[PDB]
Amino acid sequence: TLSAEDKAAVERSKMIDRNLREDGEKAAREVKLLLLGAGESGKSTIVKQMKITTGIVETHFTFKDLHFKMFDVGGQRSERKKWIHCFEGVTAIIFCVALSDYDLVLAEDEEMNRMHESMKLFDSICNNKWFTDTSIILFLNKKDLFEEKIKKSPLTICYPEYAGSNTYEEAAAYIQCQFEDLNKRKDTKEIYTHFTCATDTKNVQFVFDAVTDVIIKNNLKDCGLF
Amino acid sequence: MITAITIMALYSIVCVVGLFGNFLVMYVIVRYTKMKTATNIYIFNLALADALATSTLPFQSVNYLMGTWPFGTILCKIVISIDYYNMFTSIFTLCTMSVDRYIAVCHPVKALDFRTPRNAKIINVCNWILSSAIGLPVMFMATTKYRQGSIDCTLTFSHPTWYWENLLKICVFIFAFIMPVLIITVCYGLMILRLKSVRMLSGSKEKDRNLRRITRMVLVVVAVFIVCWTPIHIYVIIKALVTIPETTFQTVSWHFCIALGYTNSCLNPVLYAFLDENFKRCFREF
Amino acid sequence: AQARKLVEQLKMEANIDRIKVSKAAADLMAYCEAHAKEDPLLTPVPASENPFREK
Amino acid sequence: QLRQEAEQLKNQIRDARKACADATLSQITNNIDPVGRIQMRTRRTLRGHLAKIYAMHWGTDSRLLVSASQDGKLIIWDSYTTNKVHAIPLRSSWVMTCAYAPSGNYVACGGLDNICSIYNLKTREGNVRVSRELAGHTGYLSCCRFLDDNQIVTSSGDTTCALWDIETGQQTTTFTGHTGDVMSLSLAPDTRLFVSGACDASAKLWDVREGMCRQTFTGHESDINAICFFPNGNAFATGSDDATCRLFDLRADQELMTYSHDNIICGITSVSFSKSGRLLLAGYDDFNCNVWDALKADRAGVLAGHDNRVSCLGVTDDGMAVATGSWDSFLKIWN
Ligand SMILES: CN(C)C(=O)C(CCN1CCC(O)(c2ccc(Cl)cc2)CC1)(c1ccccc1)c1ccccc1
Ligand SMILES: CC(C)CCC[C@@H](C)[C@H]1CC[C@H]2[C@@H]3CC=C4C[C@@H](O)CC[C@]4(C)[C@H]3CC[C@]12C
Ligand SMILES: CC(C)CCC[C@@H](C)[C@H]1CC[C@H]2[C@@H]3CC=C4C[C@@H](O)CC[C@]4(C)[C@H]3CC[C@]12C
Ligand SMILES: Nc1nc2c(ncn2[C@@H]2O[C@H](COP(=O)(O)OP(O)(O)=S)[C@@H](O)[C@H]2O)c(=O)[nH]1
Repeated sequence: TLSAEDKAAVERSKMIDRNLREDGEKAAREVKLLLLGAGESGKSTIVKQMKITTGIVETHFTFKDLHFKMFDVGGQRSERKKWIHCFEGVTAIIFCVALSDYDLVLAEDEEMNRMHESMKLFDSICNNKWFTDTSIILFLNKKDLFEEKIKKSPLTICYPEYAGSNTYEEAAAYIQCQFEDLNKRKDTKEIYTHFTCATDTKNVQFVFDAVTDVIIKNNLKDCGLF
Repeated sequence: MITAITIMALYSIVCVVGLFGNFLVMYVIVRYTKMKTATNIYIFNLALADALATSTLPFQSVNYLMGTWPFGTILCKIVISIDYYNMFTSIFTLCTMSVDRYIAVCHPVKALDFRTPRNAKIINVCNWILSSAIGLPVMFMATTKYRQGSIDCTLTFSHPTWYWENLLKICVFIFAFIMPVLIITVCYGLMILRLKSVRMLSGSKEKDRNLRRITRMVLVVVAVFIVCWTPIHIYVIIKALVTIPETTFQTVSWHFCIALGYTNSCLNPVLYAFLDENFKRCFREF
Repeated sequence: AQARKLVEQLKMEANIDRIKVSKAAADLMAYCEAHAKEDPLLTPVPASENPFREK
Repeated sequence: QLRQEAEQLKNQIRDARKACADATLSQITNNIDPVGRIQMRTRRTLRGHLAKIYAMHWGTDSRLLVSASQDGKLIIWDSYTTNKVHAIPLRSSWVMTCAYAPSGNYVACGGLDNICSIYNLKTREGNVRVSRELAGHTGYLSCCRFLDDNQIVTSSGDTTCALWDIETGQQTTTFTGHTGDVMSLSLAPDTRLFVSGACDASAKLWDVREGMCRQTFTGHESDINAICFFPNGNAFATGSDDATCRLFDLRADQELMTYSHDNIICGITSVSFSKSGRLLLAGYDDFNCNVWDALKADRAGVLAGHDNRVSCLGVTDDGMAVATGSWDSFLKIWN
C-alpha cells in the first residue's frame, strides 16, 4: 500500500532525524562566548593564551571537560544591531576594555576620548534588549601600560571629578567600581572582572568560574527554584 | 461510635484532598505545561504514585467504618499490592528528585549531560521496576482471612511468621525511612551550602532573600517529610516490641499514624508543584 | 568624492519614462482579477484536489 | 556646490512623481469584491530543527523546500508527506539566508561568515557535497536568490549587491549605490531585473546585464527587512521596522499601498506574494503572520499559531502552500 519509495522516504527521514538529534544533543553542551572589544584592546593577546573568513572568527577550546566556543565579531564592522540578535542565548560575554586609554585622544576624531567610547560600547552591550539576563565578563587587559602611564601622568584627564590617589591600586579599583555600575539591571545580571595580564591560565580559570556560575543559575532555573 | 465517625471523616477528607491535588497537578502537567524537563517528568511520576497510593483509602474506610469487608480476596491482594507499590515509588521519586537537585547545583558540568529527559525517564522507570521487585512478594504474601466473624486483609508469611515479619518490618523501616532521610539530608545540605556560597545569591538584599526562601522551602519539604513519616514507624516498631493494650486512645493514635503518611502524600503536590515558579507562571497565564 | 557619481546616478534615475498611477494600478487590478481562478488561497479548492491532506 | 544640485534634482524628481500621481490604488479598487474573512489551517507541522530558523525558500516543483536555522543544519523538506530528503552540515553556524535553485540541483546558504556556499544536490554518490565556495564580500550575507543554475545574486553587509558566475567564483557585477546595509533581494519573473532594500529605507532596482540602478523608492522610515516581486514583475512590496508594508511600482515609480495597523508596532521580517498576487502574507514580529489584501490594504486573515517571531515566509509557485518559518524551530504550511 506504500511500495519501496515510501519506505525509502520514511527511512531517509528517520536517519536524518537521528543525525539531527545526535548533533543537537552534542551541541547542547557547548558554551557560547561572544568576545567583544574595540580595536587595540587586547583581544588578540587574550586569544593567544588559550593554547591548549572576513567577519566572524571561530575558535574552539576545552577546559576541565567543558567545551567553549568563541565568537569574535571584530571582522564585522557594518551594524551590530542587525546581527546581535543572531546570538540570543550566549552563555557569557568576554567584553574587553583597555585601561591605558584614559588619557588617549583619537587621531581621527581628536575629541572622542577612547575610554568613554569603551564606556558607550559596554553600556550598549549591557543594556541590550537581546542581552538582559546573560553575564558579562570584563577583561581590563592593559595593566602595566597604564601602570607606567599613571606613574607620571595624572588621572583627571578621563575623570576630572576623581582625585583619591595616583597609584595603580586605587585607580584600578575606582575605574572598575565606576565601570560595573554601568549595569542598569544588577538584580538578575552579574558582571565580573579579572584585570588580565597574568601570562598564565588565570583568564581561563576566571571564565571557567563565570561559566560554571551561569550554568548553576541555569540549573536553578530548570529546577523550578530560582 | 463517635471515634469511628472521626476516623472515617479523616480518611475521607485526606483521600479527597489527595485526589484533588494529584489530579489538578496531572491536569496542569498534561494540558498547560508538558513533560519536557526532567523535573516535570519526576513530578508527573510522583503524581502517579501519590494518586494511585491514596486511592486505597476508601478500602480502609470500609475496612473500619462499621464492620466487615465483603470486597473480596483478589481485590484485597491488588489493593495491598498497589499501596505497598505506589507509596514505595512515591518515596523513591521523592529521593531521586533530591539527588537530581544536588547533581544540578553541586556538579554543573555533569548536570549539563546528565539531566536529559531520556536519563530522567530511564531512571524513574528503573525506580518503578525496583519498587516492583519488592511489590511481587507483597502480591505473593497477600491474603484474605476470616477470623472473629469478620473479614480482614492480613499478610501471611511462611511457617516462621516471626522471622519473615521481622525481615519485612526491618526492610520497610530501613529502606523507606532511614535511607530516604539520610540521602535527602546529605543531598539538600550540600545543595544549600553551594547555594549560599554562590555569587548570584549573595551581595544584595533581594538575592539573599531569594537564597533564604529557597532554603526555607527546602526546610519545609524535609520537615514535612519528617513530621509525617516519623510517628508511624515508631508506632509500628514499639507495637512490635511491647504489648500495647487495646483501648480507644490506641485506635485513634494508630489511625492518626496511618493517616500521616497519606497526609505526606497529599501535601507533596502542593509542596512540589505550587512552590515551583514554572507552575506559578502556568497558573498566571489563566 | 562620491558626490559626483551620486549626481550622475541621480540624473540617470531622473530621466526615465513614468506612466500614470491610474493606468498602472488598473493593470495591477486586471492581473489580480485575471488569475483569480488559479489561486487556491483566495478561492479554496475542494479536498478532491488539495495536495495537503491528513493520512 | 554640487550638493545643492543633487538636492534640487531630488526636488525635481519628487515634483515629477507628484505630477505623475493622479489617483491612488485604493480609490479605484473600492468597487472590487474583498476576499472576506480568509482562514487557513496548518496542514503540515514540519519539525526537526533545534535552533532559531531565519530563512526558507520554496521550489518551482512546489513540493520541496529548504530551511536554514542557527544550528548549522540545512534541512531539505518534503512538504507533502513531512519528510526530510537531505541534511547539509554547514561549516558556518550563522546563516541569515538560504537559496533553492529553479532547477533544484543546487542549494545555497550564507550568513555572517562572509561566504556564499553552493551545494551540489544531484551528485552521483547521492550525498550532498559543496561545489563552489563564493567569496568577495566584506560583510554579512543576508539574501541569496538563484537567477538561474549558473548565476546567483546576493546581498550583503558591505552595502553592495553582487551578481555571480558560479563556475568561476567571481562577481561579474557589483551593485553599488546603497547608503546602508542591504538585506533582502528578489528577482523578477523574467529573471532580468531585481530590486533590493537596505537599512537606509531605499528600494533600489537594478539591471542584471549592465548593473545600472534604474529607480529608487524612499517612502519608508526605519529600514527594509524584506522584499518580494509581484507575479507580473511590475511591482513589489517591502518589509520594514516601522510596522508598515509598502507596495512600489516599476512603471509609475511611487508608493501605492500602506499595509499598516493602529495597534501593530512590531516589525516585518518577511513578505511574499501568492500566485495571483492579490494575497500578500507578511511575517510580523508580534508572534503571528498576517494576511494583507494587496488591492485594499486591509487585514483579511491571521496565520497565528506561532510562539515566536515569524522570521521567514514563502508562498509556493502554484498557490498550493504557504510555508512560514519561525524562531521556535518550526515550519508550518497553511491552506
Ligand atoms: C506502617 N508502615 C511501617 C508502612 O511502612 C506503610 C504500610 C502500612 N500498610 C498500609 C495499608 C494497610 O493499612 C491496608 C490494609 C488492608 C487493605 Cl485492604 C489495604 C491497606 C496495611 C498497612 C505505611 C505507612 C504510613 C502510611 C501508609 C502506609 C508503608 C509505607 C510505604 C511503603 C510501604 C508501606
Ligand atoms: C513494569 C511493571 C512492573 C510496572 C509498569 C508501571 C510503570 C513502569 C509505568 C506506569 C505508568 C508509566 C508512565 C505513564 C506515562 C508517562 C508519560 C511519558 O511522557 C513518559 C513516560 C511515563 C512517565 C510512563 C513511565 C512508565 C510508567 C511509570
Ligand atoms: C514528629 C513528632 C510528631 C514526634 C513523633 C512522636 C511519636 C514518637 C509519638 C506520636 C504518637 C505516639 C503514640 C501515641 C499513643 C500511644 C498509645 C500508648 O498506649 C502507648 C504509646 C503510643 C503508642 C505513642 C508512642 C509514640 C508516638 C508514636
Ligand atoms: N605592551 C603591552 N602591549 C599590549 C598589552 N595589551 C595588548 N597589547 C598589544 O595590543 C595589540 C592587540 O591589539 P589588536 O589590534 O590586535 O586588537 P583587535 O581589537 O583588532 S583584535 C597586541 O599587539 C598587544 O601587544 C599590554 O598590556 N602591554
